[PDB]
Amino acid sequence: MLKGKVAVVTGSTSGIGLGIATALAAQGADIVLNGFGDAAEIEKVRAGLAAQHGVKVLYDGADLSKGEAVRGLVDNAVRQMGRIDILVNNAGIQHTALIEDFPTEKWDAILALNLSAVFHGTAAALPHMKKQGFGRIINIASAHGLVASANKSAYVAAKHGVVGFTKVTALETAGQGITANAICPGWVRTPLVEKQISVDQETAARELLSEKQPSLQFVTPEQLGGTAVFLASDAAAQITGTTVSVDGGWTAR
Amino acid sequence: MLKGKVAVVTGSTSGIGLGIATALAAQGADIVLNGFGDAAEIEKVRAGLAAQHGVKVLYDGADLSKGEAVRGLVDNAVRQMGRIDILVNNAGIQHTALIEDFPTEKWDAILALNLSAVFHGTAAALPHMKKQGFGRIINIASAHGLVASANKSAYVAAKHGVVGFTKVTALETAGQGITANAICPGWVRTPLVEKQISAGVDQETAARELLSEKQPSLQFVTPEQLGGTAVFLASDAAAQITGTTVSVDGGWTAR
Amino acid sequence: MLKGKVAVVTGSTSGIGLGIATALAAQGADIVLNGFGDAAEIEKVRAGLAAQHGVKVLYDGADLSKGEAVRGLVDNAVRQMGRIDILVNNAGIQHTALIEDFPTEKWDAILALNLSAVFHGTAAALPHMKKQGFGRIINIASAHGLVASANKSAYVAAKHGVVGFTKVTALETAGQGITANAICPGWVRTPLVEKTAARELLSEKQPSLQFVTPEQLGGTAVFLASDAAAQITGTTVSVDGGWTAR
Amino acid sequence: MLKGKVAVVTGSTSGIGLGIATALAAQGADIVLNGFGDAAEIEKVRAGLAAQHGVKVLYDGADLSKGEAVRGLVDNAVRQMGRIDILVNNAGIQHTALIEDFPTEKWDAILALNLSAVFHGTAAALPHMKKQGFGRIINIASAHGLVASANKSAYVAAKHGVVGFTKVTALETAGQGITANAICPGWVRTPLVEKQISALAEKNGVDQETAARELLSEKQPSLQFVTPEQLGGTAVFLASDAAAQITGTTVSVDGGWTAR
Ligand SMILES: NC(=O)c1ccc[n+]([C@@H]2O[C@H](COP(=O)([O-])OP(=O)(O)OC[C@H]3O[C@@H](n4cnc5c(N)ncnc54)[C@H](O)[C@@H]3O)[C@@H](O)[C@H]2O)c1
Ligand SMILES: NC(=O)c1ccc[n+]([C@@H]2O[C@H](COP(=O)([O-])OP(=O)(O)OC[C@H]3O[C@@H](n4cnc5c(N)ncnc54)[C@H](O)[C@@H]3O)[C@@H](O)[C@H]2O)c1
Ligand SMILES: NC(=O)c1ccc[n+]([C@@H]2O[C@H](COP(=O)([O-])OP(=O)(O)OC[C@H]3O[C@@H](n4cnc5c(N)ncnc54)[C@H](O)[C@@H]3O)[C@@H](O)[C@H]2O)c1
Ligand SMILES: NC(=O)c1ccc[n+]([C@@H]2O[C@H](COP(=O)([O-])OP(=O)(O)OC[C@H]3O[C@@H](n4cnc5c(N)ncnc54)[C@H](O)[C@@H]3O)[C@@H](O)[C@H]2O)c1
Ligand SMILES: [Mg+2]
Ligand SMILES: [Mg+2]
Repeated sequence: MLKGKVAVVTGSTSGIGLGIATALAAQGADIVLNGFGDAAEIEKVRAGLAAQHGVKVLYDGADLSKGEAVRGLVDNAVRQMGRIDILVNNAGIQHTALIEDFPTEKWDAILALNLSAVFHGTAAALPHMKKQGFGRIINIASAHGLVASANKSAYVAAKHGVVGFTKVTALETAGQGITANAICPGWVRTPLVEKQISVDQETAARELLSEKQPSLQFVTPEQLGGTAVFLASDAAAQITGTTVSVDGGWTAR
Repeated sequence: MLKGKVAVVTGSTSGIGLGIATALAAQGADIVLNGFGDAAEIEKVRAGLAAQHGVKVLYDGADLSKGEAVRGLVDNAVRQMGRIDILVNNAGIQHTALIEDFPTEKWDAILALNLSAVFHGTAAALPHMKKQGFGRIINIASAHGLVASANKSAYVAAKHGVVGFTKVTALETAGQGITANAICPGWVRTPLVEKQISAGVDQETAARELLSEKQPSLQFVTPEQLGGTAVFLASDAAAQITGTTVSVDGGWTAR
Repeated sequence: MLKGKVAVVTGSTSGIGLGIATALAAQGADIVLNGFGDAAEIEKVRAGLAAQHGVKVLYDGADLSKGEAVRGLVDNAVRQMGRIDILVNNAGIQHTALIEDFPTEKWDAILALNLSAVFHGTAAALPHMKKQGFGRIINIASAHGLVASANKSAYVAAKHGVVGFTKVTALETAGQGITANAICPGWVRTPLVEKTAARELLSEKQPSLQFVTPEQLGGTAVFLASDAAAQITGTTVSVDGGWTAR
Repeated sequence: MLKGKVAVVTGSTSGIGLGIATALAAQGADIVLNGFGDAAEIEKVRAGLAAQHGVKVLYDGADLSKGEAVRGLVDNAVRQMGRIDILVNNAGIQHTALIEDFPTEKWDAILALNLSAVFHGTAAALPHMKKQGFGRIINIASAHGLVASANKSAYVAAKHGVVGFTKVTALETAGQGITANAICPGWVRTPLVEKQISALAEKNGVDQETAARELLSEKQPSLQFVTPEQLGGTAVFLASDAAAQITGTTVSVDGGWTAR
C-alpha cells in the first residue's frame, strides 16, 4: 500500500491517467490530478475519488506546454500536499502525417508536451525526492518509444526521447531510493480509438488491433494503473532505468 | 491474490526460486517445489510454506537436465494439483572461462538446463494452459539475456536464447488467456556471490566494489523483490504484458 | 563509387562531418559542406576537397538551430547542385549537468539542433528523393541514442529521438529506393575530447580502448550509400568499440 | 581488399553463404567452402571461384552438427591455407511447429547447428586470430535474433543465442584487432525460404507469387527480398578497416522488419 505517499499524475482527468490515479488512490496515496475538461465533470471525479478511497485529491489544471507551468504543478503539489513521492508523466498528444507534410507547429507541440514536459516535471521533482531519500518517476511512453510506425514521426521521436530521458534519470538517481521507469503501452481503448472502431464492432476492434497487437485485446487504464502501483512498490526498488511493455505482444515481433 | 491457482517453480529449494515460490504461496497459490539440497531441510521448507500460508505444497525432485524429466514434472504437477496456472522456469548454472578455454561439457550443460529445460517445461505446460484458458509462463533470465559480459559465453548465449524463446511462446499463445515473459535480474546476493564478496577492506565495502562494475544502484536485488515481480506478472493487471522482459537490475541495462 | 550523386553533410567544417564529407568526396559525390568557423580556413577546405577529388564542393553557413535555415540549405543545395542523393544529418552540441541543474535554454538548444534539425532536413530532402526514386538519409546519432549516461539528459533524449525518427523515415520510404539509418558512434578524439590518460577516458564506456575515427565513420557512410545497403533501412549501426555489447 | 587473407564460410555451397563466399573471393581472399548439395555442382563452384578471382578455394564437407567436426574445419583451414583471417558462421536449418508439437530431435538439431556450431567454430578460430592480432568473426543470425515469430521457437532461441554469443566474443577480444558482429537478414529468397513460400502458397490455396508478396508484406516493409550479394557486400564491409571499431553488434539487413 502507499498510505502517506503523494502521487502527481499528469493528464489524469480522463483515460489512462485517470486509471493510474484511481489505482494509486486505491492503495492509499493522496493524489494530484491534472488536465483539461469540464469544471463540473472534473470536480465530480476529484470529489468522488477522495470520498471512495479516503484520501486527499487535488486538481491542478496547469497547461503542460509551458515548462514553467509543469515545474509549478510539482511545486504546488509539495506546497498543498506536503511532499511528492510519485510523479507520473502521462499527458500526451498525437498528430499523423508524412514527414514532408508534417506541420512544424505540430512537431513542436508534440515534443513540448510528450517530451519536454517530462524533463520539466522531473527536474522539479528530483530535489524533493533526493531530500526525502524516496521517489518514483513513472513515465508513460508507448510501444512507439521502442519501435516506429509510418506517419507518427514526432510522436515516435518524442516517446523514444522519453525512454532515453528515463534511463538518464535513473542513472543520476541510482541508489538514492529513487527509481525512474517508462511504461510503454500498446493500444488502449479510449473514445478517440473508439471512433476509429466504427462487420459488427467487435469484428472492427479485432481488425484495428490486428496490425500491431497480436493478442487482439486492448490494454486497459486499470491494467496500466496496476503496473504503476507495482512500479511504486517496494518489490520494484531495484527496477530502474527500464521499460515495461504493456502491449499484447506488439514488441515481441 | 492467486487463491486456487497452481504454480510450479523450478529450482525453488533455495535462492531466487525459493523467494518466488514463497511470494506465490503468500498470495494463496498451491506450489510445486523442485531442486536439490538437503532433503530434511527441503521437507522443512515444504511443510512450513504449506502451514504458514494454508496452501498445498508438493516437492518434485526431477533432474531438469533431462527433457523427459522436465516434462514429467509438469505432468505430475497437473496430476497431483489438478491444474497448472503458473510455470516459473528458474533453475540455472554458470561457468566462467574464455571461449577458447570453455569446456564443451560445460557449454552443453548450461544450454541443457538454462535454455532447453525452458523449452521442455513450456512444451508440457502449454496444452494444459490452453485448455484452461489461463496461464502465466515466467522465465528467469538475466541482464545477460539482453547484454553480455566477457567470459560468460554459454550463460549469455542461453539467457539470450531464453529471451527469444519467451517471445515465441507469447506469440503462439497471444489472446488465449496466457502470457509469457522473462524476468531479467542483475546481481542477487546469493551464498556464491557472498564468497566473492568475502574475497583488503570491510565486507559491505567490497559488496559495493563488486556491484560497481555492472549495477549503478550499488544495491543487490533480492529474492523477495523477484518474488513480488513474479506475483505481479501472474496478476490480472499483467494480462496484456506478454513476450517481454522485465529488468530488475539496479540500472545495469540503462547504460 | 558515387559519381553523379550529391551529398549534403551538416556540421562538416570540422570533426566527423568533415571526415564523412571527405570519405564521400573520395568516391565521386559532389559535397555541400556546412558549419561554423573561419570563413577563409573553411575556403581552404571547400577548395582543397574539390581539387583533391575532382568534384563540386559548395559551402552553406546556414544556422541549423533554425528550422527554416535547415530546409533552405536542402532546397538551395538542390538548386546549386541539381539534386540531392544523400543527406547526412550530423551537426550536434552537448551540455553536461544534473537534470535538476539543467538550464532550460541548453535543453531547448540540444533538442533543436540534435533532433529537430534532423526532422527539418529530412522533410526538405524527402520530396526530391521520392521523385528521384533514390535517397540515402544517414543520421549521426550516438551510442547515447541506444543507451544512457548520467548528466547527459538532453543529448541522450535527442539522440534516442533521432533513432526513433530514423525508423519512421525508413518506414514511410520503404520500397521507394530510399533508406534511412542511424550511425551510432562511440568516442571519437575530437578537439573537445582531446583536451596515457586516453585509455582511461575510453575505459569506462569503450571496451576496445581505441577511439573511433572520422575516416571509419566516413567508410560507414560510404557503405550505407552503396547498393549493397539497399535493404539496410530503419536501423542503427553501432561503431562504438563494444560500448553497447555490454 | 582482402588479398592475402583467408576466409572460412560455413554453409557456403548455396544461398547466403555462397553470396558471402563469392564477395570475399572477389576481394582477393582465399576461401574454404563448406555445406551440402550436389558434389559436381559444388566442384563447379569451387573451381569457378578459384579461376575467376585467382585465389585458392577448398571444399570441406564437415557436418557442422558435430562440434568436433566444426573445430576440425577451422583447424584444417589453418593447416591447408596457412592462416584464418575471417570466420563466417552461416550454416543453419529451420523447422516450424507450435512449441508443444516441436520434436525434441528438431529442437536439438537446430540448437546444435544454428547456435553450438558458432561456439565451436569461434573457439577453434580465436587462438589463431589472437596470435595474428587480426580477425573478423561474422555470424549470420537473423531478424529472429532480435525479435520473434510464432512457430519458430528453436530457431528464434538459437538466433538470439548467436546474438548474445557474438557480444561475448567481442568483449573477450576487444582491443586485440579482432571484431565479432552478427549480420541479421530479413527474408532472402533461398530454398530455406522457398519451402515456407510453398507452405503459405498451399495453406491459402493461392499461387507462389501471391505467397511471396504476402510473406514479405507480413514482415518486411520494403516488400523487396534481401539478396546474397547484398549480404556479401555487408560481410566485405565488416571485414574492412573502416569497420575496425564495429564490434559486438548486429547489422540488420531486413527492409525495415526491426524498425517496426
Ligand atoms: N491511448 C493509447 O492507445 C495510448 C497508447 C500508448 C501510449 N499512450 C500515452 O498515454 C498517455 C495518456 O493519454 P491517453 O491515451 O489516456 O489520452 P486522453 O486524451 O484520454 O488523456 C490525456 C490527458 O492529457 C491531458 N492533457 C493534454 N494536453 C495537456 C496539457 N497541455 N496540459 C495538461 N494536460 C494535458 C488531458 O487533459 C487528459 O487528461 C499519453 O502520453 C499517450 O501518448 C496512449
Ligand atoms: N543469483 C544471481 O545474481 C542471478 C542473477 C540473474 C539471474 N539468475 C538466475 O536465477 C536462477 C536461479 O538462480 P539462483 O541464483 O537462485 O541459484 P541457486 O543455486 O541458489 O538455485 C538454483 C536452483 O536450481 C536447482 N537446480 C540446479 N540444477 C538442477 C537440475 N539439474 N535439476 C533440478 N534443479 C536444479 C538448485 O537445486 C536450486 O534450487 C538461474 O537461472 C540464474 O541464472 C541469478
Ligand atoms: N565526438 C564524439 O566522441 C561523438 C560520439 C558520438 C556521436 N557524436 C555526434 O556526431 C556529430 C558530430 O560531432 P563532432 O564530434 O564531429 O563535433 P565537432 O565539434 O567536431 O563538429 C560539429 C559540427 O557541427 C557544427 N555546428 C554546431 N552547431 C551548428 C549549428 N547551429 N548549425 C550548423 N552547424 C553547427 C560545427 O560547426 C561543426 O562543424 C554530433 O551530432 C555528435 O553528437 C560525437
Ligand atoms: N533465407 C533467409 O530469409 C534467412 C533469413 C535470415 C537468416 N538466415 C540464415 O542464413 C543462413 C543461411 O541460410 P540460407 O537461407 O542461405 O539457406 P540455404 O539452405 O540456401 O543454405 C544453408 C547452407 O548451410 C548448409 N548446411 C545445412 N546443414 C549443414 C550441416 N549440418 N553442416 C554443414 N553445412 C550445413 C547447406 O548445405 C547450405 O550450404 C542460415 O543460418 C539462416 O538461418 C536466412
Ligand atoms: Mg548496455
Ligand atoms: Mg519489432
